Amino acid sequence: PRGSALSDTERAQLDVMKLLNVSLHEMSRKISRSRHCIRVYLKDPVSYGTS
DNA sequence: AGGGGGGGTCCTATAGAACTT
DNA sequence: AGTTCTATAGGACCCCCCCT
Repeated sequence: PRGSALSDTERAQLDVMKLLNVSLHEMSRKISRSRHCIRVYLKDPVSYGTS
């Protein structure tokens, strides 16, 4: 895609951050990733990588 | 028309795998 | 090293707030 897929770490952060109720926008800033990936992934982290 | 904050959409090249030399 | 492939990351464009 336009960028690399999410690393286990990145996705790991994302999981915690969500737990912390961080905002999408802050999340991106935090790990320098588009809201887009972040969004999609959190909507279903499992399904990520299933293609 | 900016900076900051929150949230969408959705086009579109390309990551990265599978393959072929 | 090149090919060929397509689901997907980027980020464009949108909505709404308030302000050194």
